[PDB]
Formats: sequence, C-alpha cells, structure tokens
Amino acid sequence: SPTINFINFNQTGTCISLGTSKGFKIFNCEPFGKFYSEDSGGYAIVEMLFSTSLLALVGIGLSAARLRIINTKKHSIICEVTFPTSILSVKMNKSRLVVLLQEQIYIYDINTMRLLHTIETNPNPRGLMAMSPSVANSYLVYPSPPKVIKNGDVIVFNLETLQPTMVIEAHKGEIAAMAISFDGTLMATASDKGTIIRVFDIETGDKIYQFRRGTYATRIYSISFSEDSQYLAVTGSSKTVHIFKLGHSRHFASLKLPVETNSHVMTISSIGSPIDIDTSEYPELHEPVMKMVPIRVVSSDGYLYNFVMDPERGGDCLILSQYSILMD
Amino acid sequence: SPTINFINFNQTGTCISLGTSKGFKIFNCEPFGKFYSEDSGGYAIVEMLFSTSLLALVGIGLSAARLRIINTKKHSIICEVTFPTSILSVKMNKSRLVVLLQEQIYIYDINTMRLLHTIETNPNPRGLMAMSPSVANSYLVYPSPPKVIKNGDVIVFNLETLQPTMVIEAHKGEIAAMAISFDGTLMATASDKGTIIRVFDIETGDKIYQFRRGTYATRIYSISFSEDSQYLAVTGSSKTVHIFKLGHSRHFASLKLPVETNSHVMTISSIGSPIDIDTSEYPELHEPVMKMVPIRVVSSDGYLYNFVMDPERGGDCLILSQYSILM
Amino acid sequence: SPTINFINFNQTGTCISLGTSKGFKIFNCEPFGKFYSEDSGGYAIVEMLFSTSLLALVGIGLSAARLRIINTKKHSIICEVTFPTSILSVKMNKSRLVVLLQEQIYIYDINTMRLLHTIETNPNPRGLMAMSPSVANSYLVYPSPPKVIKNGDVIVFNLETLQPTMVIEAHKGEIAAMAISFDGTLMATASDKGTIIRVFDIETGDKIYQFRRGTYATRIYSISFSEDSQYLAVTGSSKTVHIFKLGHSRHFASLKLPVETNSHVMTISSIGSPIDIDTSEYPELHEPVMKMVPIRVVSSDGYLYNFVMDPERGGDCLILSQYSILM
Amino acid sequence: SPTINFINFNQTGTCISLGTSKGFKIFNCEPFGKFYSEDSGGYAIVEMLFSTSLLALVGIGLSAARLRIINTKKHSIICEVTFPTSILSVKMNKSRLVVLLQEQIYIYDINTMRLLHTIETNPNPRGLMAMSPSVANSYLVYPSPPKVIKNGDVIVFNLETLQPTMVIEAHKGEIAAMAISFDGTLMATASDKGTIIRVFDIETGDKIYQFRRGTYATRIYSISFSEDSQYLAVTGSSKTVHIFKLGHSRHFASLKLPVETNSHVMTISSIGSPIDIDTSEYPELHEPVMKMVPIRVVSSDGYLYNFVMDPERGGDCLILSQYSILMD
Amino acid sequence: SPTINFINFNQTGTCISLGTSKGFKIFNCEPFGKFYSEDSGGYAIVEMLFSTSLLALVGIGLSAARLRIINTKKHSIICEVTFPTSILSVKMNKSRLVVLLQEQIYIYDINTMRLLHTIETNPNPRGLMAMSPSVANSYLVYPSPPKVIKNGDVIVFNLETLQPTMVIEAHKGEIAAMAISFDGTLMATASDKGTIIRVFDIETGDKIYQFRRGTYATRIYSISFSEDSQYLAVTGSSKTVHIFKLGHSRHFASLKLPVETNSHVMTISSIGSPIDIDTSEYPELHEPVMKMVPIRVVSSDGYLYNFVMDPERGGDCLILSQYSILMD
Amino acid sequence: SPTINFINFNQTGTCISLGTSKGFKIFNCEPFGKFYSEDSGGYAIVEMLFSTSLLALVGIGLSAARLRIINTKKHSIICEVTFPTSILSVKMNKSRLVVLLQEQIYIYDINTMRLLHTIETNPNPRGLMAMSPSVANSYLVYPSPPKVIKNGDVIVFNLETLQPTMVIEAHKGEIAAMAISFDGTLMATASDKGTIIRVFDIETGDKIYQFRRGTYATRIYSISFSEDSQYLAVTGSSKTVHIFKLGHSRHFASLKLPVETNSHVMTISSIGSPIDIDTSEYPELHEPVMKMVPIRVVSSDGYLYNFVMDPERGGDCLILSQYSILM
Repeated sequence: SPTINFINFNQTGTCISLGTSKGFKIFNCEPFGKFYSEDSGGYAIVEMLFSTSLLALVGIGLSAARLRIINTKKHSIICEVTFPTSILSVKMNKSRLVVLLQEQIYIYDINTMRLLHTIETNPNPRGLMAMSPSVANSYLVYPSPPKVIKNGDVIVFNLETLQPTMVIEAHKGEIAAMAISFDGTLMATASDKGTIIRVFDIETGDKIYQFRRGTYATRIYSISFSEDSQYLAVTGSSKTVHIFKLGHSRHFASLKLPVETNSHVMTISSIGSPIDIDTSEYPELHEPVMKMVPIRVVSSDGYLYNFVMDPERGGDCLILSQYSILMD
Repeated sequence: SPTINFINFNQTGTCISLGTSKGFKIFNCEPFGKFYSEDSGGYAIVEMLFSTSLLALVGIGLSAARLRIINTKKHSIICEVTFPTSILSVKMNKSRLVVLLQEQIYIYDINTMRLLHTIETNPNPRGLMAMSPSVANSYLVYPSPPKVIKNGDVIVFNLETLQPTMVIEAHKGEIAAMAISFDGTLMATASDKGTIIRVFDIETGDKIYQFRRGTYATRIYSISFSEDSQYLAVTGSSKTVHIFKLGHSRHFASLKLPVETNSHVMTISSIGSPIDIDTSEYPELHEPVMKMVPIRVVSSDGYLYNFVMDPERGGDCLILSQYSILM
Repeated sequence: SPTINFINFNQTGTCISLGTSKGFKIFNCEPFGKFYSEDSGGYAIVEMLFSTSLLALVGIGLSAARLRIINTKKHSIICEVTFPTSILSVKMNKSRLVVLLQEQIYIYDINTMRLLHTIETNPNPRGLMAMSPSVANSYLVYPSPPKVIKNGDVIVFNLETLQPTMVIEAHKGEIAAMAISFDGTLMATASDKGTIIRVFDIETGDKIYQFRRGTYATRIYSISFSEDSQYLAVTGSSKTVHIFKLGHSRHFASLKLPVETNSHVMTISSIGSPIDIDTSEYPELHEPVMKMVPIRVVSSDGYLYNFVMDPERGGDCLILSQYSILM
Repeated sequence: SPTINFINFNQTGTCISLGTSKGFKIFNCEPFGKFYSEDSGGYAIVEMLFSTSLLALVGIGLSAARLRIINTKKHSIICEVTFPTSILSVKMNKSRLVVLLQEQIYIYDINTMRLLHTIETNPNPRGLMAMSPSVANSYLVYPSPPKVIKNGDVIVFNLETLQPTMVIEAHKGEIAAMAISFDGTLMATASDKGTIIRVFDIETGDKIYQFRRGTYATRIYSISFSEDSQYLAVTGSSKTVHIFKLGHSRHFASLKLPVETNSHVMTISSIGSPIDIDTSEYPELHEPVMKMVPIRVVSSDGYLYNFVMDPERGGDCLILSQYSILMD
Repeated sequence: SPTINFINFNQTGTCISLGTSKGFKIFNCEPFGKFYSEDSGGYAIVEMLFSTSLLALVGIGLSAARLRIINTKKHSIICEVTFPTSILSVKMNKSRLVVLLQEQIYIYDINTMRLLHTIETNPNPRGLMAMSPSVANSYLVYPSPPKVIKNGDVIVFNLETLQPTMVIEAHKGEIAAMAISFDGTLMATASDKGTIIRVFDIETGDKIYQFRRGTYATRIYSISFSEDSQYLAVTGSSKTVHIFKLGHSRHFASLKLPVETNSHVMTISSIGSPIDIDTSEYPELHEPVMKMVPIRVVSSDGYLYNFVMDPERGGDCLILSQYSILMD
Repeated sequence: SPTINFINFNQTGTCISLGTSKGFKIFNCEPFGKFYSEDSGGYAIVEMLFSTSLLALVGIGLSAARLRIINTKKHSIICEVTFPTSILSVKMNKSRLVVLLQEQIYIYDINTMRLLHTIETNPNPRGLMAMSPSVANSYLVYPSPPKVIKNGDVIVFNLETLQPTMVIEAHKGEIAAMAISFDGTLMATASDKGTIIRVFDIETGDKIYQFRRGTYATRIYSISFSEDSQYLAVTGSSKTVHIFKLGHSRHFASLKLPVETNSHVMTISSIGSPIDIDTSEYPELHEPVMKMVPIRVVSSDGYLYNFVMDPERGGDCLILSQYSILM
C-alpha cells in the first residue's frame, strides 16, 4: 500500500481527489468509483475545479516549486508555471487561480492564465487559505502575523477588484484553520489552541458565532462548511469530528471513528445535502424513510467513512459503511 | 535663475530643502540662512530628517531610479540603492525609511539600512503617501484603488510590526493628498476634486472632522498639520491657501498671496508655534505684544511668504515679509 | 600598489582612464595631472567620451553585467542598466553608445539613452569591436565567425541608419584586434597570429595597405590610429611597439621599452600631433627646435613612457621621460 | 464556399497546399486528387516539405503566434512552438526550418528541432523571404530596410554556417517580392513599383539579368523560378502573368486569365518540366506531338488554370483546362 | 516469441511474407531487412504481388471470411470483400485476383476489382491451387474430386477468357500439392502419398516428367518451381528437401536441415538465379569464384536457411548461414 | 386453333408432349390417341420421362422461372421449385433431372428431388444441352463459349460422379444444336451456320463422322439419334429434313414436306425401329411386305407427317399419312 500525501474534496463535496507517492487518484462519491488515475510520481497537491476535467498538480519534489495544470479528459497540459519556492497551497474557483508560497500570494485568472496580482504577506509556514468558490462573492482571506497581542490578524482580500476590503481581528493567537462558505457570505477561523471557534461575516466583519470546541487545547486539522451553510465541520488530533449548527456554543453532533483506527491520523470531512434513507434496513432507534444528513470523513490512512446525522436529534452519529481508498 | 523641481520642509517645519536642475540647497527658517548647497546635477527628490545631517537625493534622470543617502556634515555617502523604476516619493522618521515606486513600496530601517518589507499596491502615478514622524505611533498610509464606487480606499500600515492595521473607506473619488500629524494620531485626505477635506483618527478609524474647501472644485497641491495639531493647511490652484482649525466646515483663515504672483505656482506651506510679535511696528488693527501664529508659504517660483494668524480673530491674514530663495 | 585591470585613452588621446581593484582614476596627458578618482570598488571597464565629464563604469563582479553612467563633474548618476551576462566592451561617440556581450550587441543613443537596436552575433569571447568617433561616418564593425576557411569575417554596421553596409572577408584566421580612424574612413584588423596587419577602406571595402609585423607569430594587444591617420600603432607580447606609416610592409619605426620592464605587461599606445621640442636639451643626433611626433605608451604594470619619432628618419625612437601612474 | 487564406506550391511544384477559414487541404498536380484534408479551423500558413508527410500549420488566430508541425501520415504532432508575435512566413528545406516575425528571424534544424540562430532585422510588415531548397547551397535572404537612398538592401544569409555572406544593393525602393532558384544559384527581386525585375547571382553578388515588367507601376504578388532555372514567373494585380526567359528585357511569354475572373484576385504560379502533348487533340495553329512547358496558375478565388508554352515561339499561351479547388 | 501461421514467398522469390498471431511482417532476401510490419492481430493469409506495395490480408478469425487489400506504402485500404465461408487460399498475378473457399472459386480483376467469374468445384478441404504469374499464359488449375479410380482430376482453367481448357487425369489418388512455373508453361502435382511427382505441360496436356520422391509414402508440404524452370523444389514431413532437375527419376540434390531442428515443422523453399560466390571464404571441397544456385528454406518455427547447389555435381548442399525471422 | 410453343418426343420417341398458350397435351404415336390434357394456362416447357406419368411444367410467364413436377395419373404435385431467372431447358433420365438457366445449370436427383450440383457456365441464351437417357452412361454436355477462335467449346459433364470428364473443341463457331444417342455413347454438334455436322465419341473424344448439310448455310432447329444409333436426323429452315447414316458426308435420305406447308415452321423429327409395311397397298416402286423405317415429323404449325425410308435405297422418302394435332 503506497503512502498518500494529500486528500481533498472538490468545492461541492461530491468528488474526491488524492495524491500518493506513486501517483494521484480521482474518485466519486454517490456512484462510487475510480474516475481517473495516473502513476507518474509523487504528488503533494491535487486540486480540481467543479468537475470540468481541470486539475492542479504539484510534485512532491515536477518539483514542489513547479505547478502543472492538466486536463484529464484531453490528456494534455494547459500550462506550466514555476515558482521560486515550494508551493504550500493551491485553491481555485471558476474565475481565479491562486498559488500560495510561504511569504507570497500569486493570483491568476483561470481563463486567460495570465498573472494578475501579487501579495507580499508575512511568513505563513502552515499554508493557510480560504477562497469563496462563487464568482459573485469572490473573496480570499489569508493570515497577517506580525513580523519579528495582534497575532491573529486576517486580511480579507477581494479577488474581483484585487484590493483588500478590511482587516479582521480574529484571535489573540496564531490562526490554525480557516474556511469560507459556498456563497462567500461567512467565514470561520480557529487559533492554534483549537479551543474556540469564531465565525465572522465577511461582508460586514461582525463576529456572528463563537463555538467552544472540546475541553483541553488540541490541534485542529481542517474546517469545512456545509453546502447550504447550515453546519460546520472540524477535525482534530483527538480522532473525533465535531459538527456545529449554524442555524442559530457546544458542538451539536459528534462523529467517533472506529476504535481500530490509529489516533495519529489526519481526517478531512464534508457535509452533503440531506437524503432519504430507509429505516427498515437500518434500526436507528419509525417511519419507513426520514431525511438524514450524509457525512463523508476520509483519513490519511486511506479509508472513507459514511455517517448520517439527524438535524433535530443530532448527537452521536450512526456509521453506515466504510469503504477503502486505494482498493475497492 | 535655475528652475526648481522640489521643495519641502523638514518633519518639524524649521528647515527648507530644495532641488534645482543644477543642484540642491538647504535653508533655515527663523535665523534665515543657507546651511548647505552643491551644484552637482538635477535633483528631483531632496528629503531631510530632523536636521541630523541626513539627506535622500534622487537624480533628475544619478538616475530617477537611483536613491543616494548623503551626510552633509561629513560630505560622505552612507549608501547607494537602485530601483527598477523611477522613485515617486521618499519620507522618513527617526526609525524607518520609505521609498515608493508607482506600484511598489519599499520600507527600510533608517539605522541598519537593510530592507525590512515590501508592499505590492495598485498603481499610484501621483506618488502619494503620509508618514508619521514619531516612533511611538509610526504609521504609513497609502491609497489602494481598484485595479482595472470605492475608488478612495486607503491602507493604514503599521511600520513597527510591518503589518496593516485597517482599511479606511476615505472618499468616493481618487485620493489627491494625504497628511499625518506629528504624533501620528490623525490622518487627513483629499479627493481629486478638492471640495471635501476629511480627517480620520488613525487608531479608531472614525472620521472626526469634515471640511468644505472653497466654492468650486479645483486641484489640491499638499496638506500639512501644525506641530500641536491645532490647524491644518491646504494649498490649491486658486492661488489661495486655507487654514482649518482642528480645535473643535468652512476654512478658519485664508492666505491671499500678492496679486503680482503667477497663478501657475506649486505652493506648499507650514504652520509654526505661536510667537510674540510687536504691534508697535505692525499696525494690526493695542497691547505692545500679542501672540500670532507664523505661517511660511514657499512657492515653486522661488519665493517665501511670511504670514500671521490671530487664533481668535482668524480671518484674512496679514503678510509681513518676502524673501527670495536662490538669492 | 593596487592591481589595475583596465587602461585606455579617450577618443582624442589627450586623457587617460584607468581601473584598479579598489577604484578608478582619470589623468591628463600634456599638463599631467589627476582630474578625478574614487575608491568605490573593483572596476573592469572605465570608458570616457571626449572629456565632457561622461563615464561608463562596470563593476569587477556593481556586477560585471551592470553598467552605470556617471557624470564626474556633477557627481550624479545619469542612468543604470543591467544585462543578462557580463559586459565585454563599451565604446562611445558623441552620438551612440555600444555595449557588447559575448553574443549580443546593444546600441544606445547617447542623448536619450533609450535602446535603438540589438544585434545577435556569433560568440565573441574576446570582446572585440571598433567604433568610429565622428558622427559624420559613424560606423561599428564586429567579427562574425562561423558557428560550430572563412573565420575572419567582419560585419560593417552603420550606426546612423542601424543597418549593416557590407561584409568584409578580412583574414583566414580569427580576428584579434580592430581599430577605426578618427574620421571613420579606415578600418584595421589583426589575425590571431599577428603576422599580417590589414587595413580596409570602409566605404569601398578594398584593402588599401598590408603590413608585416615582426618576424614570428605573437599575440597583439591593441591597435590605434593617429589623429590625422598618418601612422598606425600596434603593441604585442614581444614587449615591442611598432609604428606603421599610412602616408603611402615593414614597420616604419619601433618602440623598445627599457630592459628592466616586465615582459608580461599589457601595453596600449597612442600617437599625438607633432610638437616643437628643443634639440639643445636633447642630443637627438642641429637646429634649436624640430617637430617630433610624441608617443605615449602606458603599460599594465602602471607606468607611462614618452617617445618621439622623426617622420623622415623614423627608425628606433628615443625615450624622454617616464612617470608612474598610481603615484 | 468557404474563404481561403493561403495557397502555396511545394518546393518542386508537383503538389498543392491550401488553407481555408474552416480547415486546410492538400492536393496533387499530375494525377490530380485531394491527398489530405482536415476541417479543424482557420489556417493562415500551410507549408510542406518535399512530400515526406511533413507540414507546418499556423492558425488564423492555435493562434497565429503558435506554429504546429503535423505529420499527416502518422496523424501525430511532432512539436509545438510559440512566438511572441504573429508569424508572417514559414519556409522549409530538408535541412532547416525558418520562422519569420515582423522584426525577427528564427532558424531551426529540421531534424533535431532545436533552436540554432536568431536574426534581429529591421521591420518587415510584408513577410518577405526566399530560401534555397537544396542543402548544398542553403541560402536565406531577407530585406534590410533603414530604421527611421539605401532602402532596398537585402542580407544574404548562409544557413549552413549561420553567418551572413554579403549585402546586396538590390533596389532604390522597398523590396516587394523575392525568390531563389531550386539549386540556390540565382536570386530575383522586385521593388514595390513592380516595373523592373532584377536577378542577382547569390554566390558572387553580380546582377545577371534586369527585366522590365509592364508599362506603368503595379503591384507584384509573387515570383517563382522554374525547376530547371530556365524561366521566371511573376504575377501582379493586372490579372496577367508574365514569364521571363533566363536562357540568356521584355517578357518572353504572357498568360491572360479568362475574362470572367475578377481583377481583384491574388495569383501564384509554377512552371513544370516540359512534357509531350498530342497536337491532334489540340489545334495549336503539325507533328503529332511536340514538347510544351506546362504552367499551373492558381488564384485566391479557388481555381486552377493549366497553360502550355512553346519554348521557341513563346507569346500568348493557350489554356487547356480549368479545374476548381474546393470541388472536383 | 509469437506463433506464426503463414509463410509465403512472392511470385519471384526475392521477398518474404509472414503472418503471426499478433500481426504480419514483410522481409527482403538479398539485402535482408524488415521492410514492413503491423501488429494488429492474428493473420492467416498474407499474399503480395510483385512488390508494388499490394497486399491481401485474411484474419485468423477481420474474420477468416473477410479479405482485405491494403497498400502498405499509402497505408490505406483499397477494398474489403466478404465471403460466406472461411477463405482457404488467395493467389494473385498482375491481372487477376482469385479467392478460394472450400467448394467455390472466386475470380476478380486486380485493376477494376469487380467480380468476373465463379467456379462451383467439388469440396477441397486442403485449399490447393496453382496460378501462372504471367499475364501471357494466365492459367489457373484446381483439383476436381468426385462427389460422394478417377480421384486425381485437375481442371485447367484459363483466366484470360474465363473458360476451362482441358481436364488432366493427374493421379489415381487425391492431389496433395501443385504448382505452376513462372511463364505458365509447365505444371507439377503430387498425390497424398508423395511417392511420385508428375509434371504435365499445361498447353498440350502431355506428362513430360515423372519423378520418384523418397522410398516410403510421406506427406508433401509444398512444391515450387525455379524462376528459370530449371529445378523443382519439394518439402515434406521428413525434414528433408529434394530438388529435381527439369533440364532433361531420382532427386538431383537434397537439402538436410540441421539436426537441432524438430521434425514436426512445415518448410517452404524457393530457388533463385545463380550467383557467384568466393571459394576462398568457403572451402567447398579450386577457382576463386564459381556459380552456385542459392536456395532459401524457411520453416514454420521462424528460421531461414541459405544453401548453395552446384548445377553439375548436385548432391548434398552446403549451408552458408541461418538467419532468424522475428529477430535479427 | 391456339398457338403452340413447345413440342418434343419422349426419350424413346413413342410419345408426344406439346404446350399451347392455353394448356398442354400428351399424345401417342403408333395407336394414335390423346392420353392427357389440361387447359390450365400458357406452358413453355412440357417434358416427359419414359412414360411413367411424370412431367415437368413451366409456365409461359406459373411464371417462366417456376418449375412444377406433376404426376398425370395421380393428378397430384410431386414438388414445386422456383429459380431466379427464366428456365431455358429441362431434360431427364430415370436418374437425374437437369434445369438450365441462361448462365446456370441445376442438377437434381429424380427420386429424392434434392439438389445435387450447380454449374456456373458462360451465358447460353439458346438454352442448348444434351442428356443421355441411360443410367449406364449418364452424361450431360453444355457449351462453354469464351466470356467477353475457340467459340465452339463444349463441356462433357458426368452426372453420376458430378465431375466433368473432358473438354471437346467441337467447332470454330458457336454451337447451335446438340444430341446424345440413347446409350450415351455418341454426341453430335452443329455450328450456327449449319453447314457441318460433327459427331464425337464421348468416352474417347475423337470425332468419328463429319457430315455436310445442304448447299448453303442455314439455321438448324434440332438433332436427334435413332434408337439403335443407325441414323441421325436434322431439321432446318430450308423446310427440308435430312437423314445421315451412322452405319459407317452427304445426307443419306431427305424428307421433303408438302409444298403447301408454311416455310416458317419449327420442325422436330424422330426415327423409329423398322416395321413391316404392305407393298400391296402402297406402290413403293415387289414382295408383299418389306421393312421400312418410319419417321415422324411434327411441325410448329400443328401437323404430324409420317415417312418411310428404305435402308438400302435411301433417297427421297415417300409420305404415307398426315394427322392434325389439336384436332
């Protein structure tokens, strides 16, 4: 079993991207299957648009500096761009392409592929970003630490006009994770303590929600919004996933992975639109069918976990199935 | 009489820097005199610190891109730095040195002279900034127009920590002039129409005062605060200089230059601390001495004009004397 | 005594430019003196125009690629230009500026300083050119070897119209030195063996004179014409300088340096206009005064040697005096 | 009927290339037929080697900047090279490939396809070139106008050693057309007046022949040598084609197109080796067969015209047939 | 090493055709080399004309019923013709193309490719044929067994006029092999016993020569004439090749394959025009050079064997070299 | 009186088959009578076996392509078979059934009626064959002209083994009529000019006899042998029937029809075994009885003519009686 270095959902959560030390893979979620694969070499960043057969490939070191965009349906190379330093993150929408280095931000137009704007930012060794995926509210946010309490400063940058809009005084400590909703309305961040989750409304700048996560300080791996902006997902080193309800404190519902899973695994999750499931097959503990929110949690060990959450009851979520990436 | 391309006061307003097409000169204000001069070449930017024998010299194009730092007392060269494009503005405090190109901002430590930060901004063909001269509140502000209504966006940048603090939605149109008080507390901005003057409190961001300037729209050359932040001075193409009182609308007092003066003159001004003047010599229209704020207005034609303002009466200001720079 | 890396006369031969590992110096010839000097850094190319306080300064590697134009009277910088590779030669007239890299030629207008033309040539590791200093016949010639017998092909390029005029099949072997007279009428070339010196008439292209140099093949350092195109001076590794008379084969007159001189010295020379010298002081072997052509030969060890040639007698030339540059 | 933008014979004159706004076509001459076609898009330059299934494709704007080499028999792409500006001409021999922009010349080796030499020339908005098609005498000539009487300067460049050989003082006015014989021995040029045709011997530089063309000044569209260097063909805006005999003034023989043809049409021609025709079928006005020089003249309207010339009589040439390109 | 299903010389013996289960190959004989190849699939019949880049391809099952004619130089398909049953043999000359099924004969004109004549013959499971390759004497002969001693009846069919010419009472038993000389003058046949070889003159019908082959009855694989009609070659299951002289019984000269070769291999041979060889290199056991008849024997295992025969001495033939088909 | 399209004897010559445009009829020869008749439709081919109540019926176009086998005694249908084109000839023996189209020959087993063989021949628009009626020597012969001098090539085909035996180069011109004796021993052929009659021995292939017919070339309608192969009968457009004696040139005996007969009549004949006739009734010009070979000649106009030939005298033959078929 080859080691994997990167997992990432698309901007809608209906697909899967992945990068191994021997190649990369592209899966699908509802009619599960291996859509694409290529065993060329180690890949560290595999980012794709809303399907559309568009990919962004960063080699593990094709070095980590070079970024290559490949159209999988045409099997051709759109362009290749090099960078002075290793790439730390690449994110995309159907309007702009952004490449982030440790102290610089590069912004490209996805169509023309010509360089547009460059931001000189204070060092970000963690490669933290968040991009609104919609063109109507195209906003990019990056942290602004002081150069050596005013450490958790985040710069709200509008990609449409290529000018900053405001400065958000997010937290006292360094930012550890950040995400933007699908429509670009909201924003969520968390310090390196992972104890307090804060939600700011990007257009006005007001803090809307403040959630407490866990009891003691522990690392946060990633944050992701629901597609309908109803729920927010956080994953940490405690091998537990929390879901906070944004329909408005304590986490609304929690996901516990199977015990056999090792605790030293990074997990990214995604929340999908509610679906109907047959209660006859699953003794939830009854109407024949009731709406269940499906949750997909994939870990760096190469597994996929499917949960269902009751929007009213919440609580601990039942687990339906456990596929295995890199195999059937 | 050689043509002059650049005039500015020092950060305290007690000195004069000037650049001709043949060299640069340095003057003084109260015991007027010519401290230094060199007939080296064309100079476009001659900026000085709080005396201290430190200068920034930019050639007319010594190219326009090159910047040279010279100690006038030692007649030596501290350093020499080049830039890919022509320099548009240079400002200093006793802690940081800022060089602005049309699209880039370079910040240097005044002591070590090593580069500290670089800012990629939207193009500024007008070379507009404002630098707080005090190290306690060292702030830099530069405009951020959208790249091709929200055209008059300005970025409040902190030099101490090298991180921006906030974004101020100053005006609807493009910014034309910026000025920061001596202590770095306030910032004043002017749109390209020069009809509304707005001053913001830099730490909070709230607009404190709003001034109406003149009757019709006309260009603004420069803005400058008083040492004690009591008054604000603006000069425009109407050949008239206005003084706005910040002790708290309409201009408090107006400076009318002599009629024979050319109308197409760049005019910069400065406000000094109140001093005692004898009313026996000057029929102000009476106690023997009364405090009157002295104002120095140097124009691009090469003349200095001294005025006095009565802080209570205000109104049209009397002119005492006129020298002639370059002579 | 710092090492020196570059010596050349001006386009009239009445001045000296020189570059050390610590700075550059500028001298004069008839009333000998040191006009200028700076201990800035290593300089590899120091080229001057017809006095006029204009210089081209190239750092030893200020990198070798960078070229800086400095006005010594104003102590300012006209401009600063970089190149992808190290500069190999720089020459000027009062109309054009030429910068040569190993495979590229850049031509600049001396006044506006904007780029005018670029020539892609076959590699020239020796950095060889020749520039006519008069604007009436402004010509540039550079060698064009085949890219890997016809190896000594040289391209006659007109700077005025920026179009080549003709191709001269100069020599069978690679070109080693090129020189153009003051008026731009003639061009002289030297093969890598230094045995045959050929001069061509640039407008017609016909070889006018052919000179045999020395007895055996040896390297040639530089060639230079007289102001009136009467004589041609070549210097080689044999520590001997030859003068060929163009008033029309064998060298007309030979310059033998003092024996104590090191043999491994780069030697450049120049020929000046005839002057009156007193035979009473100098027993030439007699009228009190007779015109004798003065020759100045500066070597890489740092010394200047003054000779005189009798235009009718020719022959071995007497040496009058010796100074010491850098002292 | 789609509009066509480019017509060009091969280096031997036994084939035809063509480019439309919808695709390109490749014909043949003696056993006439449509050898190849591809309706991809607009093409502006279609240049091919001596058969050998080698092509050079320049899109109308595959932009005009990009040049693509396609092997029609293998249906694959050998390589793709981009250029900063739009391409104005591409010519080839079995040794070198040259791409010309408005102020630059690029020279490539046809086999290795690596860049060899670059010439910085004065602006040529007309895209004028001439290449000897034989490797024994590989010479390339381009005009050298002054940069703003010495306007008609042409630089004779040897492609083998990549060094200029001489400078030719061709004409007083700007050069309008130029061509090189098959063996690379001769050269022919004409100013923008089109009144005087001059022939220079490329190896020595001497002007060998000087022909007068027409009476009043009129534009010249193209010049082409005969394969055996016996005759030279010029075509102008007068809807008339002249042939000058090089076996050595006034044009030896002239070709008049049918009256129905519009005068605002560009025509390129080619001269083939002499062939035997039966005088019984054609009342020339008699031996049964006598040698006739065949001439093929194709116009931008999409037609082909076949003429026969008597090398001794010359004069106005009889027209045998009139095919139609884009159809049968 | 892929298995091969078909080997056949051309009508002159100067080339080689071959068909594998993965593709087909085309070799050459005197300047030995691999002229062509194509790894598409299994091929059972690969027949080619006198060079001329013409091929006949029958798939192993492109089924065995379908026959496809491909021009290897043009890489195109001339035509495709289907048949109700599997093809058993295809032979060609520069005038006619004949396709044989188990009970039917189809004759086509090679140029026009339209059907001309069809012969309804009694069943021939062995696919036996013989065609004169010259247009002057275009004769086709096929066996005519009785439908269930008069079993070895062969019908002499003239392809030019498409009418039978005579009936030959060849042998008492079933015919096993048959061949026609290059000029179409002679004919040779052999029964399934392989003991007696009979030669009939096709124009008159008289039996000219009768040769005894071997001692006991054994199978005969193929018969081939010399180009000059001087010698006749037979190959059997005894791993031995006999040559009978037609300059006029017992075989004149015999060819013994190397012992390492397996006996269960089918061998086809061909006789070429006499050539000069240097006796200095080869100690034949002496003039420096003497004429030797070269013989090429290829077996179904994938090897080629070159022999030399002395026309006067005959006897056992020396073997010069042993190439290897499917490799160098 | 309906038109008649087809007349032929049986394989023994003791019966008559006939086809009208309204139906078919079957007669007898020695005790003359009408055995059978049906007014069904137009019939073009009515062929019978050796009595045995077996018939082959082809419609006039029951299309011309269709063939129907009918048993007249049972009034039933044995089978029905169609063909892609119109049938041109049908013949039988007691072992095989042959159907000929213009370019194809079909052979059927008379008993099982399953198809046995098919022959692809060059086109025969005249529908010519010859069938041996004995199973001991069952042979079929059909012409093989070249497909567009050797035009009269005929193929000897053996029905028993279904394989051809030999090819006979019969005549230079196209074959016009073929006939095989009762035992299948001999075959007779006639060219389109009808001048030369050739008979070949089918087993050996050698031409045995050659007969000259008439004086000038004229068409031949049919040929038929005697039962004992003693005589051969040919009928042509000259309204004269010739008898050639094969007991071994010029015709042995000639049959002249009555003058009133139409000249444009298809005439077929047959030769029977010798019988005893009374010379008292017939003045032959005498023993009371002498054997005379009876000849029956039925013509397309619908009449039967009875002749007698003296085997020794030969010569012109006397006519005894005339009936009228269809009445």
